[PDB]
Amino acid sequence: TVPVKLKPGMDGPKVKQWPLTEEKIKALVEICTEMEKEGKISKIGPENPYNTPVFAIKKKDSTKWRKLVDFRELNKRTQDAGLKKKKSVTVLDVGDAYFSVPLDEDFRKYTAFTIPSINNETPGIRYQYNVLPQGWKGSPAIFQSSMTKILEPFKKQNPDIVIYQYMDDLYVGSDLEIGQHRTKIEELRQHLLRWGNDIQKLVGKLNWASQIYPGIKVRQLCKLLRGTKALTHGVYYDPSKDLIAEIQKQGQGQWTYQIYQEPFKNLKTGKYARMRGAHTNDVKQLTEAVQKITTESIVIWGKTPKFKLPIQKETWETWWTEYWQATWIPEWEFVNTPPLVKLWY
Amino acid sequence: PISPIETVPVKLKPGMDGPKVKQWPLTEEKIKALVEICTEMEKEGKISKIGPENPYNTPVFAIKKKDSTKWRKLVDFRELNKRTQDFWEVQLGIPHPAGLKKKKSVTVLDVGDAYFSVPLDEDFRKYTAFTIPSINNETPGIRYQYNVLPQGWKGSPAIFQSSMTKILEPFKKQNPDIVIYQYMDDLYVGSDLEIGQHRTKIEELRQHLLRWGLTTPDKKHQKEPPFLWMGYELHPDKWTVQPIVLPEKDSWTVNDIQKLVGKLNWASQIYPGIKVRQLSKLLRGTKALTEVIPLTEEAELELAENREILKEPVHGVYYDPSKDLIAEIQKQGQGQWTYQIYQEPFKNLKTGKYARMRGAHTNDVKQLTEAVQKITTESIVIWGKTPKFKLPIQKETWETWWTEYWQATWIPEWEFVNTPPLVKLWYQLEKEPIVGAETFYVDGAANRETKLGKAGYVTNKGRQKVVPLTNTTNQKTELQAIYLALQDSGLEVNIVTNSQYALGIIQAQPDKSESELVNQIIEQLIKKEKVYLAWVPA
DNA sequence: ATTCCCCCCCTTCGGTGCTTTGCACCGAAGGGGGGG
Ligand SMILES: Nc1ncnc2c1ncn2[C@H]1C[C@H](O)[C@@H](COP(=O)(O)OP(=O)(O)OP(=O)(O)O)O1
Ligand SMILES: [Mg+2]
Ligand SMILES: [Mg+2]
Repeated sequence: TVPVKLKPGMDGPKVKQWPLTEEKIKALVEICTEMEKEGKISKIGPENPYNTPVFAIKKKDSTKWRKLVDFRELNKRTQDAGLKKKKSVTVLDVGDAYFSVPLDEDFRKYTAFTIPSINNETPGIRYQYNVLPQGWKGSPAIFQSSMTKILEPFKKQNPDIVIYQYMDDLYVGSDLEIGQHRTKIEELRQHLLRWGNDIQKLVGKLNWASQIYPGIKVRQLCKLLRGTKALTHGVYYDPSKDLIAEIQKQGQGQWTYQIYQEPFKNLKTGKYARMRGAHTNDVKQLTEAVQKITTESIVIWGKTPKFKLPIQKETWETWWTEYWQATWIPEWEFVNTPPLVKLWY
Repeated sequence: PISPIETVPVKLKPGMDGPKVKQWPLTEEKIKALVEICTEMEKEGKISKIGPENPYNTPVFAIKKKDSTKWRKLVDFRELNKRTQDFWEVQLGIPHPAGLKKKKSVTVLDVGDAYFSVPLDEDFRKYTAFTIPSINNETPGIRYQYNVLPQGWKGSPAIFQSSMTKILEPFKKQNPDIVIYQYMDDLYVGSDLEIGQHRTKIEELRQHLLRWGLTTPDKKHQKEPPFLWMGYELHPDKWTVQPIVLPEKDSWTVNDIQKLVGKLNWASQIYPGIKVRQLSKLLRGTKALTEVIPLTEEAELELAENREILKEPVHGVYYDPSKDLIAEIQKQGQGQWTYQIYQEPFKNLKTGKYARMRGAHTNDVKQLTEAVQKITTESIVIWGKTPKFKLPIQKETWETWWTEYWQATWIPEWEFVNTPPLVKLWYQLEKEPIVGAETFYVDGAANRETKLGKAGYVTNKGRQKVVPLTNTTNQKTELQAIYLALQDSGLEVNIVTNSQYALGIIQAQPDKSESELVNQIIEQLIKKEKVYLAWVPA
C-alpha cells in the first residue's frame, strides 16, 4: 500500500499557481493553518522544485470552503454495467477519512503547493502533504486496499448493486428510488469522521454519411442541386483508450455533447439546456455541463473523459474555478475552430 | 555576524560536477576593489580561504552598485547554475503601489549585505570557490570558498526570500496590526499607530532582525515621505512613478527605439492613453540592433503625443476597500485600447493599455473581451477582486454577439458609457437565404506546382466570370472567388461557397486582418446591405 | 563583455494539428522597461 512511485520516465509536476481572490486566499490560509496543527501538511522551502496549483471551492452545502489541488500531473505520472440501478445514481463524498493513512516519505515531496498573497506583499508560502491527499489517483487504491473492512458493515443484509468511482466520491448503487431520502446511511454516517437552402442544408447533413455509418449514397439527394436555382448503438469502448467528450454551443443556452472513443463513432450523445438563469453566465452552464458529462462517464464507464471545450482558454482559466463544485478536475483542450458547420447535431 | 538561520540543503543534478571555468582577466581598478571587499569579507567569515580541494573555480567580476561609489562583487556561476538542482521560485510577482491603503505611519527599511548574511550549505561551499587574481601579474592569487550565499547563483534569490520570511514571521505574529511588504530584503512597514508610537516599533523590528544578524543601516532608513519605494515616489495620500526621462536624440537606432518603447510601457501605468504601436512597428524586420532607423511620419506625431502626455505631472491614489472598483475602457483606434481603474472621477488608481493582436482575423468585440480578461486578472492580482466595467459598447450589440457565436464568451458585471467611438459590428450575415437575390456559386482552385490558380463564379442569369491569378494557393484562391462575387453584385447578393476555410474567416465578422485579401473582402461586405453565405459540398 | 531571480510588453521562430502538406494557433525565446 504505502510504497508508491512515479511512472518510469518522468519527474513530477511543475505547474505554476494562478492568481486568486481574497475570499479564496483567506479561506485557504485558515484551512492550511488548521491542517498544519493536525499534522496533515508541513511547510517546505524552495529546495523542493515541484508545484501543483491550488484553490478553494464552496461546495453545495455552502457551509465551509473546501480546498482543492489541481492534482492532474500527479495522476498522469503515477503508475497504478453494475450501476444500471435507478438512473442518476447519486452519492455524497469520501475525502475526510483519507487523512488517516500517511503518505510514503519518499513520495511527499511531489505533492507540493503554494499559497499566493494579495498584491504580492509576501513571497508565497509552500506546503507539502503528509497523509494521502484528495485528488491523487493512487490514494483511493492505497486507502481501499486496507480499509475495505468497512465496505461490508453498511451491507449487513443489503444486496443493493455495484458502487466504486475514480477520485474520492465513492458512488453507491441503491435501486430503491424511494425511502426517507435513502435514510439508510447509518454505517455511511460512521467510518467517515472517525476513520475506523433546405435542400442545401439537408445534403450538408448527409455529409455525415460513411463517416458515422458506413454505406450511404447521397446522390439522388443532390439530383435537385449543384446547378443554377434561385436561392429564394452497439458501441465499442476498449478499456485502455480514453473517452473523448465534445461540446458545441447551439445558442439560447443550449449545449450538445458527444462522447466518442474513435472519431465519428459516438458512444454517447446528449443535449444540456439551461435556457435563461445563468443567462449571460454561459461559463457557468458549460462548467455545469462539464460536471454533468463527467459524472456520467464515471457511473457507466468509470474514467473521466478528455473535454474539447468550445470556450476560449483565458475565459475558462479565469472563471472555471468559481463555479466548480466537483472533486475531480478532468483534462481539457480548447476547440479554436468553428464546430458550427451547417446546422448539424 | 552570519545569521543563525538554519541552512537550506542544496545538491547538484545527479551526476554533474563543479565549475572549473578559469578566472578571466580583470582591470586593476576592479582588482583593487575586489581585494578590498574580499579582505573585509574574509575577516567577517563571509569567504573562507581555500586550499587543495578539487580545482573548482568560477570567474569573478564587479560592477558599480546603484548610484553609490561602492562596488558589487558578482560571480559568473552560469556553469554551476546549469548543474545545480532546480528550485521553485517563491516571488510570484512585484508589489504595486495602488493595492496599498493610505496609512498615517509608514517606514521603508533595507537589510544591508543581504545575501552575504544568510549561511550557505557547508556541503556545497566547495563548488563556489573563486580565485581573486593578482594586482601585479602572475602572483598566485588568493582563492576563497563562499560561506554565505553568492551574488550570482540561481538558488540565492529563493533561499534569501524564504529565509527573510522565517525571520519576519515571529514579528508578524506579535504585530497583526502592522503591515509588512517584503520584496527580497526591502521592507515597507505601515500601521495606523501614532508616529511617536510607530517609531518605537521600528526600533523593535530592527532589533528582531539584528538578533538574526540582519543589520539595517540608518543611512538607507527612509523615515519621512516622499518615500522612494519600488521605483515610486509615494507621498502620504498620492503615489507617482519616479521621474521618467524619455531619450531625446536625432538618429534612432533599433536599440534606442526598444528603450523608448520600454520606457513608454513603464510610463503607461500612470500616464493616460500612451501609444507605442506606431513606434513598435519600426522593430518588425530589421534585426541589426544598430541600424539607424529613420523616423517616419505616422510615428513622429505619435511620439510627440506621447511626449506631451509626459509633460504635465500625474499621480495615482491609494486603494479604499470601502468603495467600488471601476474600469473605463476606451478604444483608441488601430487595435489599441486604454483603461483606467479608479474609485472616484478624475482620480485614478492605475492607468493602462492593451494593444495585442491575438489571432489572424478578429473584430473589436473579441479584442474588447480580451482586454476585459486582462484587467480582470490584473485586478485579481493587485486587489483580489474583479472590478465593474464601463465598456463603450451597447448592451444589445454584445447580446447579439453572445447569442450568435459558437464559442462561450462572457464579460462580468459591466455597464455602457455613451462615449465615442462605440465598439460595433460593421455587418451581419443572414440566417435564411434572401428571396429575390442573385445567387453566386463561387469556386477557385490552383495547382500546387504551377502556383497559378483560376477562380470564378456561376450565377442564375447568365453572368459567368473566370479570372486567373499567380502565386496563389488552394485556399487563397477560394477566398478570392468570393471577392469576385462581391465586386460585381449589387446591394443584395446570395453567395454559395464550397470551403470550410472561406466560411470560418467570413463567419466571424472580421473588421481588420493582416491578409490584404480578407481586408478587401471586409471593405465590400460593409458597403453591401444584406449579404448571405452558405456552404454546399458540390 | 561577461552574473541571478520576479513581473510586464513586442517581435520572431519553431512545434502542432487538422488537412485544406498550408494556415492558424501557441509556447518559448531574443530585445526592452521596472524592481531587489
Ligand atoms: N545586480 C545584482 N546582481 C545580482 N544580485 C543582485 C543584484 N542586485 C541585487 N541583487 C541581490 C543580492 C543582493 O544582496 C540583494 C539585494 O540587493 P541590494 O539590497 O541592493 O544589495 P545589498 O543589500 O547586498 O547591498 P547594500 O549594502 O547596499 O544594501 O539582491
Ligand atoms: Mg539591502
Ligand atoms: Mg534597495
